[PDB]
Amino acid sequence: DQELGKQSRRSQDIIKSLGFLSSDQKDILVKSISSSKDSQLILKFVTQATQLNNAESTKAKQMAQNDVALIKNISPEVLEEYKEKIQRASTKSQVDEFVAEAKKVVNSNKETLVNQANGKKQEIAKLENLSNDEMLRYNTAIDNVVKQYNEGKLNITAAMNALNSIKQAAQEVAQKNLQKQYAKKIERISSKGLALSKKAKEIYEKHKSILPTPGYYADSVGTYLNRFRDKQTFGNRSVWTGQSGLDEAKKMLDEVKKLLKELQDLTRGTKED
Repeated sequence: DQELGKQSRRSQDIIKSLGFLSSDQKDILVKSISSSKDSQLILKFVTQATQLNNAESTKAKQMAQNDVALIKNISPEVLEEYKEKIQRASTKSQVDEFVAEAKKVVNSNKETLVNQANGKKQEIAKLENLSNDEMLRYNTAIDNVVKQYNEGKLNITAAMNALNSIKQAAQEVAQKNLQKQYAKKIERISSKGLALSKKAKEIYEKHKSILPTPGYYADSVGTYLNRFRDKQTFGNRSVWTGQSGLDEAKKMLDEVKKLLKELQDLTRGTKED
């Protein structure tokens, strides 16, 4: 008698805890247990209740798994992630939240990917030393990444890395193209300097008698002559390249100008000897 008192209160609590019965289903079974005079019948109620919990648990999970499969443009990876989370769920409310969380992830992910790709389209666009043809080729490349993603040929991680890989390659070509544009600017400046250098050598060789300490001016003239020919500042230093070289070549031009000017002022008016 007093067993029931304990046994019935147990069995009712077993019912209330099952994760997949609805409220209406619980109430019918809870009521039947609390009305029974036998402990053996109370067992049969707890049995068919778990049997129904299992039935509704299958129906619930399976459905949800097919629900998320119909999120359109679902990444194969994300589908598997949530199909599996759902399968492991304890209750119906968790199963619901998972189908919620799925959609939020599938749009967060595509919203993210789409923002990064656009952000890179722009940063590539501001690389001033890309050919127009080279700029189309990488904007197109980006688009192909977002397409293969939509077609689930890439996960989100794969696709973020391809955007980075394309951005890095667009930089390394930006610079190869900048070094070529520097190099060309350098030879322009180092040609003016060579023509000025030849002017100063002619000046020197025709009025050196007139010069204070002419051996200094011979060495100077000679130094700048070789520099602009070699495009090195010293004999065992690098050739002028990139923007350290252009500054250095711009530095040397304005030095030989001063030198030329100086020779011009030391010889002014005197005649050729």
